[PDB]
Amino acid sequence: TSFTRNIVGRDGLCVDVRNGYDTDGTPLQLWPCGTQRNQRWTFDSDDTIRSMGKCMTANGLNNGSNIVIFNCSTAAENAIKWEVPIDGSIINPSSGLVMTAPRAASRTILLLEDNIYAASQGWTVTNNVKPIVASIVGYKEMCLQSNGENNGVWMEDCEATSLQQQWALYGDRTIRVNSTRGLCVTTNGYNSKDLIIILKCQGLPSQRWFFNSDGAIVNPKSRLVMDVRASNVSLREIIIFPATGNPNQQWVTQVLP
Ligand SMILES: *[C@@H]1O[C@H](CO)[C@@H](O[C@@H]2O[C@H](CO)[C@@H](O[C@@H]3O[C@H](CO[C@H]4O[C@H](CO)[C@@H](O)[C@H](O)[C@@H]4O)[C@@H](O)[C@H](O[C@H]4O[C@H](CO)[C@@H](O)[C@H](O)[C@@H]4O)[C@@H]3O[C@@H]3OC[C@@H](O)[C@H](O)[C@H]3O)[C@H](O)[C@H]2NC(C)=O)[C@H](O[C@@H]2O[C@@H](C)[C@@H](O)[C@@H](O)[C@@H]2O)[C@H]1NC(C)=O
Ligand SMILES: *[C@@H]1O[C@H](CO)[C@@H](O[C@@H]2O[C@H](CO)[C@@H](O)[C@H](O)[C@H]2NC(C)=O)[C@H](O[C@@H]2O[C@@H](C)[C@@H](O)[C@@H](O)[C@@H]2O)[C@H]1NC(C)=O
Ligand SMILES: *[C@@H]1O[C@H](CO)[C@@H](O[C@@H]2O[C@H](CO)[C@@H](O)[C@H](O)[C@H]2NC(C)=O)[C@H](O)[C@H]1NC(C)=O
Ligand SMILES: *[C@@H]1O[C@H](CO)[C@@H](O)[C@H](O[C@@H]2O[C@@H](C)[C@@H](O)[C@@H](O)[C@@H]2O)[C@H]1NC(C)=O
Repeated sequence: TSFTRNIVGRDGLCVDVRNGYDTDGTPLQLWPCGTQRNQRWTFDSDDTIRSMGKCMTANGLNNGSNIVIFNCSTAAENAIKWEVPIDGSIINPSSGLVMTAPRAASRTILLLEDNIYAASQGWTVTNNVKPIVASIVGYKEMCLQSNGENNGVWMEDCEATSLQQQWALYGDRTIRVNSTRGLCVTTNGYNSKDLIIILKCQGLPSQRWFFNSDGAIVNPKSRLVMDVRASNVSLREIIIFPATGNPNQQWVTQVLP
């Protein structure tokens, strides 16, 4: 069984076989999303990921290796098999390494690296290649709000016209300021009680998030979750904290018109 999708990652750019060339060994790169065949990836039961009839292929199996296009039958079986874990990683199970966009720019070549749960290692397999713009509603049915670069995020009464309450949910599993998409919801550290702020997107593990099945927003590296500090909205502090199941750790996205 198979299905075809784009693969969206860092900065909303897509996995692209350079200029539609399919010569074995051509590096895969980031490029703005489109519908051309060199961004259309077919996922099959054999765990291959194919474009133009050739495979997404690990050029070697150690950290820092290139990912390239390659003839499926002549490439090593270990090099051409991939899985897609629920948290947005794309993993080569033979090596345990994960697909990585080591820099943000278009034309960045993609690498296989040790998983560090970086935003540079988050991907979304989808035909919708535009970020989803949403409100993020939490404790006391208030809305998460941005308050400028380098400042804390916090909760306020929802307002449909408030630009500061609008979030672009990018394919790399980042949560961006919708009006200023170079800025990311960022934990200022990986320890319990570290503050959530807005910082320039830099592909960091502190900028990667996962909306889990329990209503939590999880930072995969820390394992900790977004938390309205001390269940007190007047503190105007959102932190990471261990998952407790409490209402101050529950969030829902609401798509905006
Ligand atoms: C798993 O594989 C990963 C991908 O290869 C490894 O990550 C790389 O590790 C490289 C080091 O081995 C690292 O390269 C160096 O990066 C230095 C910093 O560059 C940044 O900052 C610069 C400003 O100061 C800026 O210009 C850059 O754009 C970067 O933002 C850089 O200074 C180093 O260059 C010095 O030394 C070289 C000599 O080798 C000089 O040529 C250079 O002028 C300068 O004097 C160096 O850059 C590399 O230089 C050689 C060139 O061929 C390379 O292309 C160039 O990158 C590189 O940044 C990262 N890449 C990524 C994606 O992170 C990873 O290594 C580890 O993790 C990194 C972050 C680092 O902490 C390493 O020490 C860790 O080992 C691998 N994992 C493991 C466990 O090995
Ligand atoms: C919830 O957050 C509020 C903002 O920090 C707290 O109010 C502040 O409490 C301070 C005590 O450390 C006190 O000096 C301040 O006067 C007060 N207000 C501001 C704007 O700083 C609040 O503290 C308690 O609850 C409210 C209802 C007030 O009665 C306070 O005086 C209480 O100490 C925080 N705590 C709770 C549990 O609500
Ligand atoms: C979120 O930000 C986006 C991107 O800036 C806004 O979408 C743009 O809006 C203008 C006016 O409608 C359009 O001309 C552009 O084509 C849009 N750009 C992109 C990149 O799609 C949008 O208004 C913002 N707010 C919401 C609720 O999405
Ligand atoms: C991968 O390499 C093998 C052997 O070196 C080629 O036979 C493949 O050729 C392709 O598949 C066969 C079925 C035939 O239709 C041929 O015309 C195709 O090009 C090659 N695979 C590709 C996609 O280049």
